[PDB]
Amino acid sequence: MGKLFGTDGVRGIVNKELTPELVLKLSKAIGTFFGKNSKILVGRDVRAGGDMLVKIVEGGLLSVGVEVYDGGMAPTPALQYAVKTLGYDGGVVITASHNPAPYNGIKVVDKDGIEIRREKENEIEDLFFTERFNTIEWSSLTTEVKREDRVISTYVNGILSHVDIEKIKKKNYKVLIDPANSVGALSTPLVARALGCKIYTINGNLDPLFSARQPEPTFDSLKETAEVVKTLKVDLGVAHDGDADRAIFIDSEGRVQWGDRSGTLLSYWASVKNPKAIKKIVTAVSSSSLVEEYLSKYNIQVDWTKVGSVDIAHKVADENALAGFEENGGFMYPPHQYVRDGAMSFALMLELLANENVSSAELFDRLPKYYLVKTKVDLKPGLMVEEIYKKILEVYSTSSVKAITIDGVKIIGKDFWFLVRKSGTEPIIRIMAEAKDENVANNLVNELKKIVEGK
Repeated sequence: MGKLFGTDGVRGIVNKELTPELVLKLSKAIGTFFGKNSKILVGRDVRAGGDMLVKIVEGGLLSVGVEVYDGGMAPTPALQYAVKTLGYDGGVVITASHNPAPYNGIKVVDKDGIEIRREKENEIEDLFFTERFNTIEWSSLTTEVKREDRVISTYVNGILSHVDIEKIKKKNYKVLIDPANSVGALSTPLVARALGCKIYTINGNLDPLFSARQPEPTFDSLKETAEVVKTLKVDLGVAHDGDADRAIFIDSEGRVQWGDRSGTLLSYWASVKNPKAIKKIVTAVSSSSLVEEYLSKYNIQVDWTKVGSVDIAHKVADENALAGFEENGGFMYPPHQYVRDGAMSFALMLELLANENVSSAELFDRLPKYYLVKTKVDLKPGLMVEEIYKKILEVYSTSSVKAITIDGVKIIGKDFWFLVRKSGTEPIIRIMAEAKDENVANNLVNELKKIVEGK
């Protein structure tokens, strides 16, 4: 996805592109990177190459003198939380995030609990290619991998430590949880149980085949669970992705809400819990401007940024922000941790919902309503994306609106906004735009499509 590393680690179809041989090499590199005698926690989500890959990684880390720990299956926020507060020097999670079932990959989390910074991906990448590995002598190759049984338990308690457990327990909520046949079923339901809810889970059994739906929660994949949400009259529903670092909700009406709608509501509650903290949150240009509208009437500035969760986690930390979030679910609550944490989100939601004494459906309605229209258009050869940018910019900019070119080109105007961004995976430019008036949005997309087409 680069030389190795993509947007969220190294990944590929298991036993084909992501082969045991590659992971074995990537492991000597990661191990050499952390150093001899470093304590590294290894965990995994539910995916297809699960066991095979954990054995390869462990074998790889021993060859380079790492003191290896096995944390079994768990949400990534959970594994990360473990390395963050349990003393580890870092960790490596076997996961392909949201990718379809045949994928799997390697995420590497640094000393702080967040995935390694990019400059570090390069160090590992260099080590991998130059093969400079701290391979150790036979006589010091005498260690067994140890077991780590505190990750889930430590995680849940950590999460529970930030919400009024009794207040919520009192509301005795009726919730539905869609862990997508994965690792999220080992913890979100546990947090629900502590907040005393009646719990219904769809796809709560572990199945690396993801038969019921794609692991990535989208209006399309949630289509059917949104149904059962309604048919079961639940007060709130929550869906996760493969390693549960994401959380998109479904209210009492049985309608799914997008990551930035709930990120905004959650970004709000975070200020209520910390008047002392710098009213200010971070979010990617992929997020609806609706966030500014709503957080504005609370003095919470929204710091726009590039697309990418790892980066956000760092920016939130680096600027001691209130919180951070992506439009795709995944919200960062600093007091807990800087990374996206689905269960953490589900818990905060039940709090916010509990203290407002309003239904999920109503709660969400308190937000600005915008209509989204998106599209993909191929990048014609002999046409540079920098030229498209230059154009739409000098045609849509105006002292009326405001432009953000930290990643592609985002334009924000009264009751409408858009983002034209170059894909890094496909030779395509994504065009998304929404407005309080569905027609000015559709129209917007059309105009943009033209310009992107080099007219």
